[PDB]
Amino acid sequence: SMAVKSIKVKLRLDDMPEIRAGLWKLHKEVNAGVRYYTEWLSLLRQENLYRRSPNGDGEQECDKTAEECKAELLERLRARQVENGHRGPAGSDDELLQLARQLYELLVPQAIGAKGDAQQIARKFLSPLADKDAVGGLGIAKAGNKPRWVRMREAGEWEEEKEKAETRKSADRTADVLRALADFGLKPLMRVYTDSEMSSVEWKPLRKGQAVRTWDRDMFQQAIERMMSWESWNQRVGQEYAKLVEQKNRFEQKNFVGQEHLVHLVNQLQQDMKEASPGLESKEQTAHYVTGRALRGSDKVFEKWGKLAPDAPFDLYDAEIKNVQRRNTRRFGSHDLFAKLAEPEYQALWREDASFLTRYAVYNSILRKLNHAKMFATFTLPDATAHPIWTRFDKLGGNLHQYTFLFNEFGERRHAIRFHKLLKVENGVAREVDDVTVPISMSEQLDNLLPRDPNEPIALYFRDYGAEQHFTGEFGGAKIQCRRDQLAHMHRRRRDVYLNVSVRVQSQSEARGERRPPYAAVFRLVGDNHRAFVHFDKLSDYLAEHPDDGKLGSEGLLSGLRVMSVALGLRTSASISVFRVARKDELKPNSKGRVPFFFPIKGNDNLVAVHERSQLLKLPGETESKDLRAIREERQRTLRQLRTQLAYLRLLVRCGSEDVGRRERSWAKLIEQPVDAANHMTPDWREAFENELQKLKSLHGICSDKEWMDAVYESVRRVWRHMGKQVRDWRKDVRSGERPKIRGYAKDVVGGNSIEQIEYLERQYKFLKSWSFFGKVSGQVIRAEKGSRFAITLREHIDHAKEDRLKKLADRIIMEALGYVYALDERGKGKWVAKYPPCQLILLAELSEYQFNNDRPPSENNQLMQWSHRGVFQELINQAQVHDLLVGTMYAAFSSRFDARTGAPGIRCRRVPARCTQEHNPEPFPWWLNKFVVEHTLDACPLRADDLIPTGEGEIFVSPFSAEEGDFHQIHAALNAAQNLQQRLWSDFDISQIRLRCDWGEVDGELVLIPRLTGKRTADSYSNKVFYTNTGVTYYERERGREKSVVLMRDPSGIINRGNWTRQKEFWSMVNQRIEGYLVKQIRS
RNA sequence: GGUCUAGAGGACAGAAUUCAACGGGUGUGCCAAUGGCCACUUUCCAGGUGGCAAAGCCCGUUGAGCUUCUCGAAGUGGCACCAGAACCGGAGGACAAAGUC
DNA sequence: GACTTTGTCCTCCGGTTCTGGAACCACA
DNA sequence: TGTGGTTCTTTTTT
Repeated sequence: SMAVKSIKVKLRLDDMPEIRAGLWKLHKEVNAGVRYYTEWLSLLRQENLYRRSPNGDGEQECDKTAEECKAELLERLRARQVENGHRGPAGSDDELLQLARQLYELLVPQAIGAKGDAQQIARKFLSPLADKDAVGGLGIAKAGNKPRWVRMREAGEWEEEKEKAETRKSADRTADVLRALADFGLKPLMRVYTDSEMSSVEWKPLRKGQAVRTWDRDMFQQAIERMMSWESWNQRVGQEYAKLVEQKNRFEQKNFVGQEHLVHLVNQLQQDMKEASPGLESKEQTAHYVTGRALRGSDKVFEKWGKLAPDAPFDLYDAEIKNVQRRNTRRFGSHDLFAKLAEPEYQALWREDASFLTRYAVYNSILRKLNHAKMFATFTLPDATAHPIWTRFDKLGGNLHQYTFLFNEFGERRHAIRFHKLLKVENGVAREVDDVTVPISMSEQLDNLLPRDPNEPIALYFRDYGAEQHFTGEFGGAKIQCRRDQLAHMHRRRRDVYLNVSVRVQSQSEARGERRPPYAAVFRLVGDNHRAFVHFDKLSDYLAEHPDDGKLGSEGLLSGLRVMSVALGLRTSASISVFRVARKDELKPNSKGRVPFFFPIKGNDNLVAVHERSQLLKLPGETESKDLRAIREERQRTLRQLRTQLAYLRLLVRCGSEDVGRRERSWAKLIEQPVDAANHMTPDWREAFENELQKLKSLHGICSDKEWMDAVYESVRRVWRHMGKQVRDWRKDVRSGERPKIRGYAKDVVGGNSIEQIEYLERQYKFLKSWSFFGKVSGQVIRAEKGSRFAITLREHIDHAKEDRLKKLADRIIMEALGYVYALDERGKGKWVAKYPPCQLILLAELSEYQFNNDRPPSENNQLMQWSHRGVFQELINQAQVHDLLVGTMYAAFSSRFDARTGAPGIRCRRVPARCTQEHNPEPFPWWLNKFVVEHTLDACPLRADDLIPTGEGEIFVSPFSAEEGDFHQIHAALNAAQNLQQRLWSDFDISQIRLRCDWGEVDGELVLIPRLTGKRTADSYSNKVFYTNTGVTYYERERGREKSVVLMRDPSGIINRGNWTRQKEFWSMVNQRIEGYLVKQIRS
């Protein structure tokens, strides 16, 4: 309910090693304490425990079975009765096992599916289960916090709340489980860890009537927490495994009931390629099964196959596959699958049902995910070094061992932390101490914390560049952490120790005693994706209650109503456009009296959404210039050289194969062509590679196999030893190299926080992995070992690079929504200034369904992981909680393919750079300009500067503006998608207004398209309607309500096909003809 | 100024363009930002493992030298930061064979 | 550079379920 | 504002 933030602080422990060894001893103690109580809970659970399987990661093994638990649990229970000196009844083995099971389901209610408070369960049971003289859990104790109804009865009156105490105390088996534990001699069930033989720490002597320390209560709660979440996963894994078995069986008899003979044929196919595969021997059950990845683009190949003869030769079937792949190499599947599907014995899989193979691929994916799906969540005990938990410290006033944050205890910015209880180690003995003050290393992050109240040293202020007034906050719990790498080590050194302090920060809305900000009642955020919906009823009165008064920054959140839409991307990290709700009684702007761009708002006819500003929120490094383009090519020069050199080394290794017909085919590829017509290799290594080739040419055929193969391997060593020194010097210049480094703030940097610079790092890791695992023997597989790490320092930099990009992206989006802009003065050299009124809502694109999938090509999944938009979406919700900013998503289908201003569909285009048209020193054409010149054969046509090139993926969106041939409307593709989200907000957009899915059928005697009713909006408009045709392309609605489905598209601007309902294929070709068809013809003249 | 609207910090093309003394400090990182030497990893490369060492790093002041202003002054650092444990998934990466633009 | 099938290792992105208290009364 | 036991709770990207 309140924004929590963690500021990790480092302890200066150089001058006091006895406390450093005490903090490390305390860490092993708490980890041992939690492990003791968690192990106890596992025995009370008396069910199977599963661990990670060694000798092969994937499946899981049974670490401890149920009988192993009950036997070990009874061994503890019987021994405890002896220790307690029980003279009464000892109870049957079945009685004790059931009693222990009853207690476990009270300790971890999630075992049976209930909810549980880890705080209160640990407080309620630790003493009654380990204190010899405990009276808690029963109804005897008079102490404790007063019930709800007592607080009501004294002030705030009661009747129903006193009832709820009894009727809940009725269903509380705690009192009886405790008395049953008492009658069996198990009154102390477990031991107090600090007061047992397990800890060698000389703890402070126990007070009278004390048996549990604050350290034990910390250990017990953290044992309940991990045991709760794990049980919640045991239930979740078993549930999701059950729905998988139901999915497998609900599918066979719901998709291909009458298509049983095709199922037997694809099974023959999947074992056909299984035997005839030259790859490694299969081991998986679903090996060589038909997957959706292998069928990528099968729709294009099948339609082109239907126009053929079943007895026709292969080459006309195969060359029709090559044409589909050439259309886009990225979105194509397996050539061998389509090659075997063209064989006449297998043609029935795609001839009868052209959608059966994709249907059966889904069945195979359910098969594979079921063979790997786990049935139980693995169980791992905490460990001081392997799976560490951290010693918590309550804030000042808390119930655990507390701490104070001492502002400026030793200097201007020299802060300190006083642990009221701690451990100290002097000459090997651990001793509990009181009131240890520990200074903190300098942290510029701590400069955002100011003390608020001297009498309450928990209070603080919180600074922020996007808040004119500082927030009020409180210190919270803290935890003592060490690094993970300094953890598995021991050595004999005096290991950095950190305190992770939790800071609770109160937002300006929360400071006014309001559950939600006043503008939250205007925007309905639904679901985990925060799908935004506008309450059009209420915004007519909100503007009356919250008029725009010009207050900037965080001070203007309660005045006006503004929404900022954000279009995330790779080239530009974010593209924004701000709109303002205002009456249509407006005027002309300050620049040159141009009627401002606005959108109509549904419901209110007096109010519109006026566009305020649009901006490209480029993170540093996402710019481009002549010198920047040169440096980025030079920074990867020697890398791209070594990458192509290694590729030819492998071609040389294959020549030493033991397979005649492999080395011969490999030796052919080496001598048939010149070595490096593209000049991608280095000069000297290529001269060495040419010396070896001409040496083997004077031996090929002349010599014998075991004498030619011996020379090929010896030649590999020289070239490998040679290129080895090259890789050595390249890395030397990478780490120690002296490259120019920016000082101060500066725009137009080489990499910065861009995707390219992270991939520049990723490219180095990918090559080094390919260089170390390079094999000198042809045919051998070289993988990493079962516990190895590779390029540890480089990998951590790559992750830190993405982590820094992610946080700076979210802050940039947030600082812009609030109306702050980082501007330069050169007398101040950069400072955040409030320039605009803030936006109350950040509208993103609904991209939760844009996930990594095996159906997507690996290059597309890779970009999705470099992008990681869902990570950006979660970091936005994190940083926005303090500023009272709402973040929501908008349905984003076709957001980049339709005009935001006009509504007409369009195509993403690029413009020809002037580097390729200048007569003085022109630069070569890029990849996209080549693919376009080739498709339409424009080799002899002179391109001009800023010529539009329709590529389907550029940064310039182009749409037909009217029926005039050549009349276009051009705008930034990202900003066009951002404004499209805004247009869809104020109009309550639904996809049924532009696209519809239908199926054929009879209604009034004729064949018509019956639209699929998806969502209440589609049912509200098209349930009672149906679509007819006279030509099969353009459909018209009626009023009465093949085998594949038909998707109809619609131009809301009426420019393309008069805005009638058009079949999807021909619709986008009309879009293509009116844009691409025009641009090609004007170029040809 | 050319191209394109959203008329904005507008967007595409274009043209244009740092030592050492002393003192203090080194939370997590990034910005061209991936530390150095030795030894081992059988071999020389990569990668890993260990050891060693001095610092390398900012900040402040004082000098120099650079690089722009006016008829000597200024400028030689900026940025972001909500975490913890366990778990279940999703997918990349590398190697070998084979087949493909 | 882009694409597929076979296995096996290191890594990364996404999401889940717990969490990072509050307060009363006898103490001696 | 002590502690320690106790109760507190119902398509999109490029």
